[PDB]
Amino acid sequence: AEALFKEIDVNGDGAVSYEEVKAFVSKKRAIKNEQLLQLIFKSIDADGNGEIDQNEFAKFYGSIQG
Amino acid sequence: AEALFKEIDVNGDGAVSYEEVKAFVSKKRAIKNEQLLQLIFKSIDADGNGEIDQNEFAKFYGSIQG
Amino acid sequence: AEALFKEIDVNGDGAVSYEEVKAFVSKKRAIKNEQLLQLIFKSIDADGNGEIDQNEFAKFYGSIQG
Ligand SMILES: [Ca+2]
Ligand SMILES: [Ca+2]
Ligand SMILES: [Ca+2]
Ligand SMILES: [Ca+2]
Ligand SMILES: [Ca+2]
Ligand SMILES: [Ca+2]
Repeated sequence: AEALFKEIDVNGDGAVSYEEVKAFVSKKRAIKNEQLLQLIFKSIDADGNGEIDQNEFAKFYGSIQG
Repeated sequence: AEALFKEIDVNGDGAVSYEEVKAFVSKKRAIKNEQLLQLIFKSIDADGNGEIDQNEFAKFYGSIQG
Repeated sequence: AEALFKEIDVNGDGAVSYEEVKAFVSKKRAIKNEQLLQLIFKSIDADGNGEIDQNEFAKFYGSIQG
């Protein structure tokens, strides 16, 4: 894997160190968490204005079905 | 959900933003972790004085059965 | 459990407090995470020089089989 090795190899010296594997696994996890939250947000925000009003919020709930 | 929408809507402007959903999911998780730990503590602290002595600690263990 | 109670009982007063149980569960988790990451690192670092070169990295990948 090429851009992947370069992405992990942050100081660009050809070697992936322990710190770098650790910083990588760490940010990979953070990114995955954001994407899921955003996707959940976007799905509740039915009109896409970027905020959830009490109505959008109301549909979503109901022993959650919405 | 009413007090719930108000609880998430922290700056009180009627709209639940992404930051607020994120701060909410975050503190909800923190609270759930505390409650479980405390419940586990309270259960080991057999006399409720608020500290676990070596005896209370001893029963609890035993390839944990106590 | 003896060294274990002493390990958790950080200020050495004979009683394991809530803070101490919480600090303990916390560092236990951190240690377990490190050990797994290191073991995964060590396994990719096929020659043990302490860094993963593109070759060691390449074997490891392949719809990961290596
Ligand atoms: Ca590097
Ligand atoms: Ca909206
Ligand atoms: Ca708001
Ligand atoms: Ca006690
Ligand atoms: Ca103590
Ligand atoms: Ca190596």
